[PDB]
Amino acid sequence: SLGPQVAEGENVFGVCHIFASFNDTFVHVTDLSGKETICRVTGGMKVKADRDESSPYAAMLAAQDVAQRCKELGITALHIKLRATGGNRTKTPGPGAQSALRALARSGMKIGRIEDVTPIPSDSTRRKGGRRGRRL
RNA sequence: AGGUCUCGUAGACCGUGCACCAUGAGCACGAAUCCU
Repeated sequence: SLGPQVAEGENVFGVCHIFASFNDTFVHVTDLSGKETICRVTGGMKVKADRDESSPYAAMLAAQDVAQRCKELGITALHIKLRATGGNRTKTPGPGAQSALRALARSGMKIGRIEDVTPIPSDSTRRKGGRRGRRL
């Protein structure tokens, strides 16, 4: 797992798909094409209590672990690909995206272009729930 | 030739629902104008 390239002149790029719902966050790193992956730790991996799996703490620890693994293998520059749960459920990102991005930037890498790739439907099927909604 | 262009720095709109939560015996109440 070594590479005889230059390090001072330029940097090696990858992309990171940050998928964040209201109950779990994902920090997934692939190559530029996206077929081949590098590392993934989810927000339920760090905390052992499944209540706050979408906490900023678990997203911060997962982003720090992903950045440590990427520095171990040799990825320095990274393109952010932000995604919520999408569909017809909601479009607001979950409560770990900003914390994971700040932890990933503070770890000592380089950030390129931030992109929102949440699936926006053009009038898809019926949303889950009744006509009166979830009354609680 | 001068080597920090000028006048003060709300520069908080981080976010979302929120465990279980029922009932109450009736007797005890009367409606008003003017001075020697």
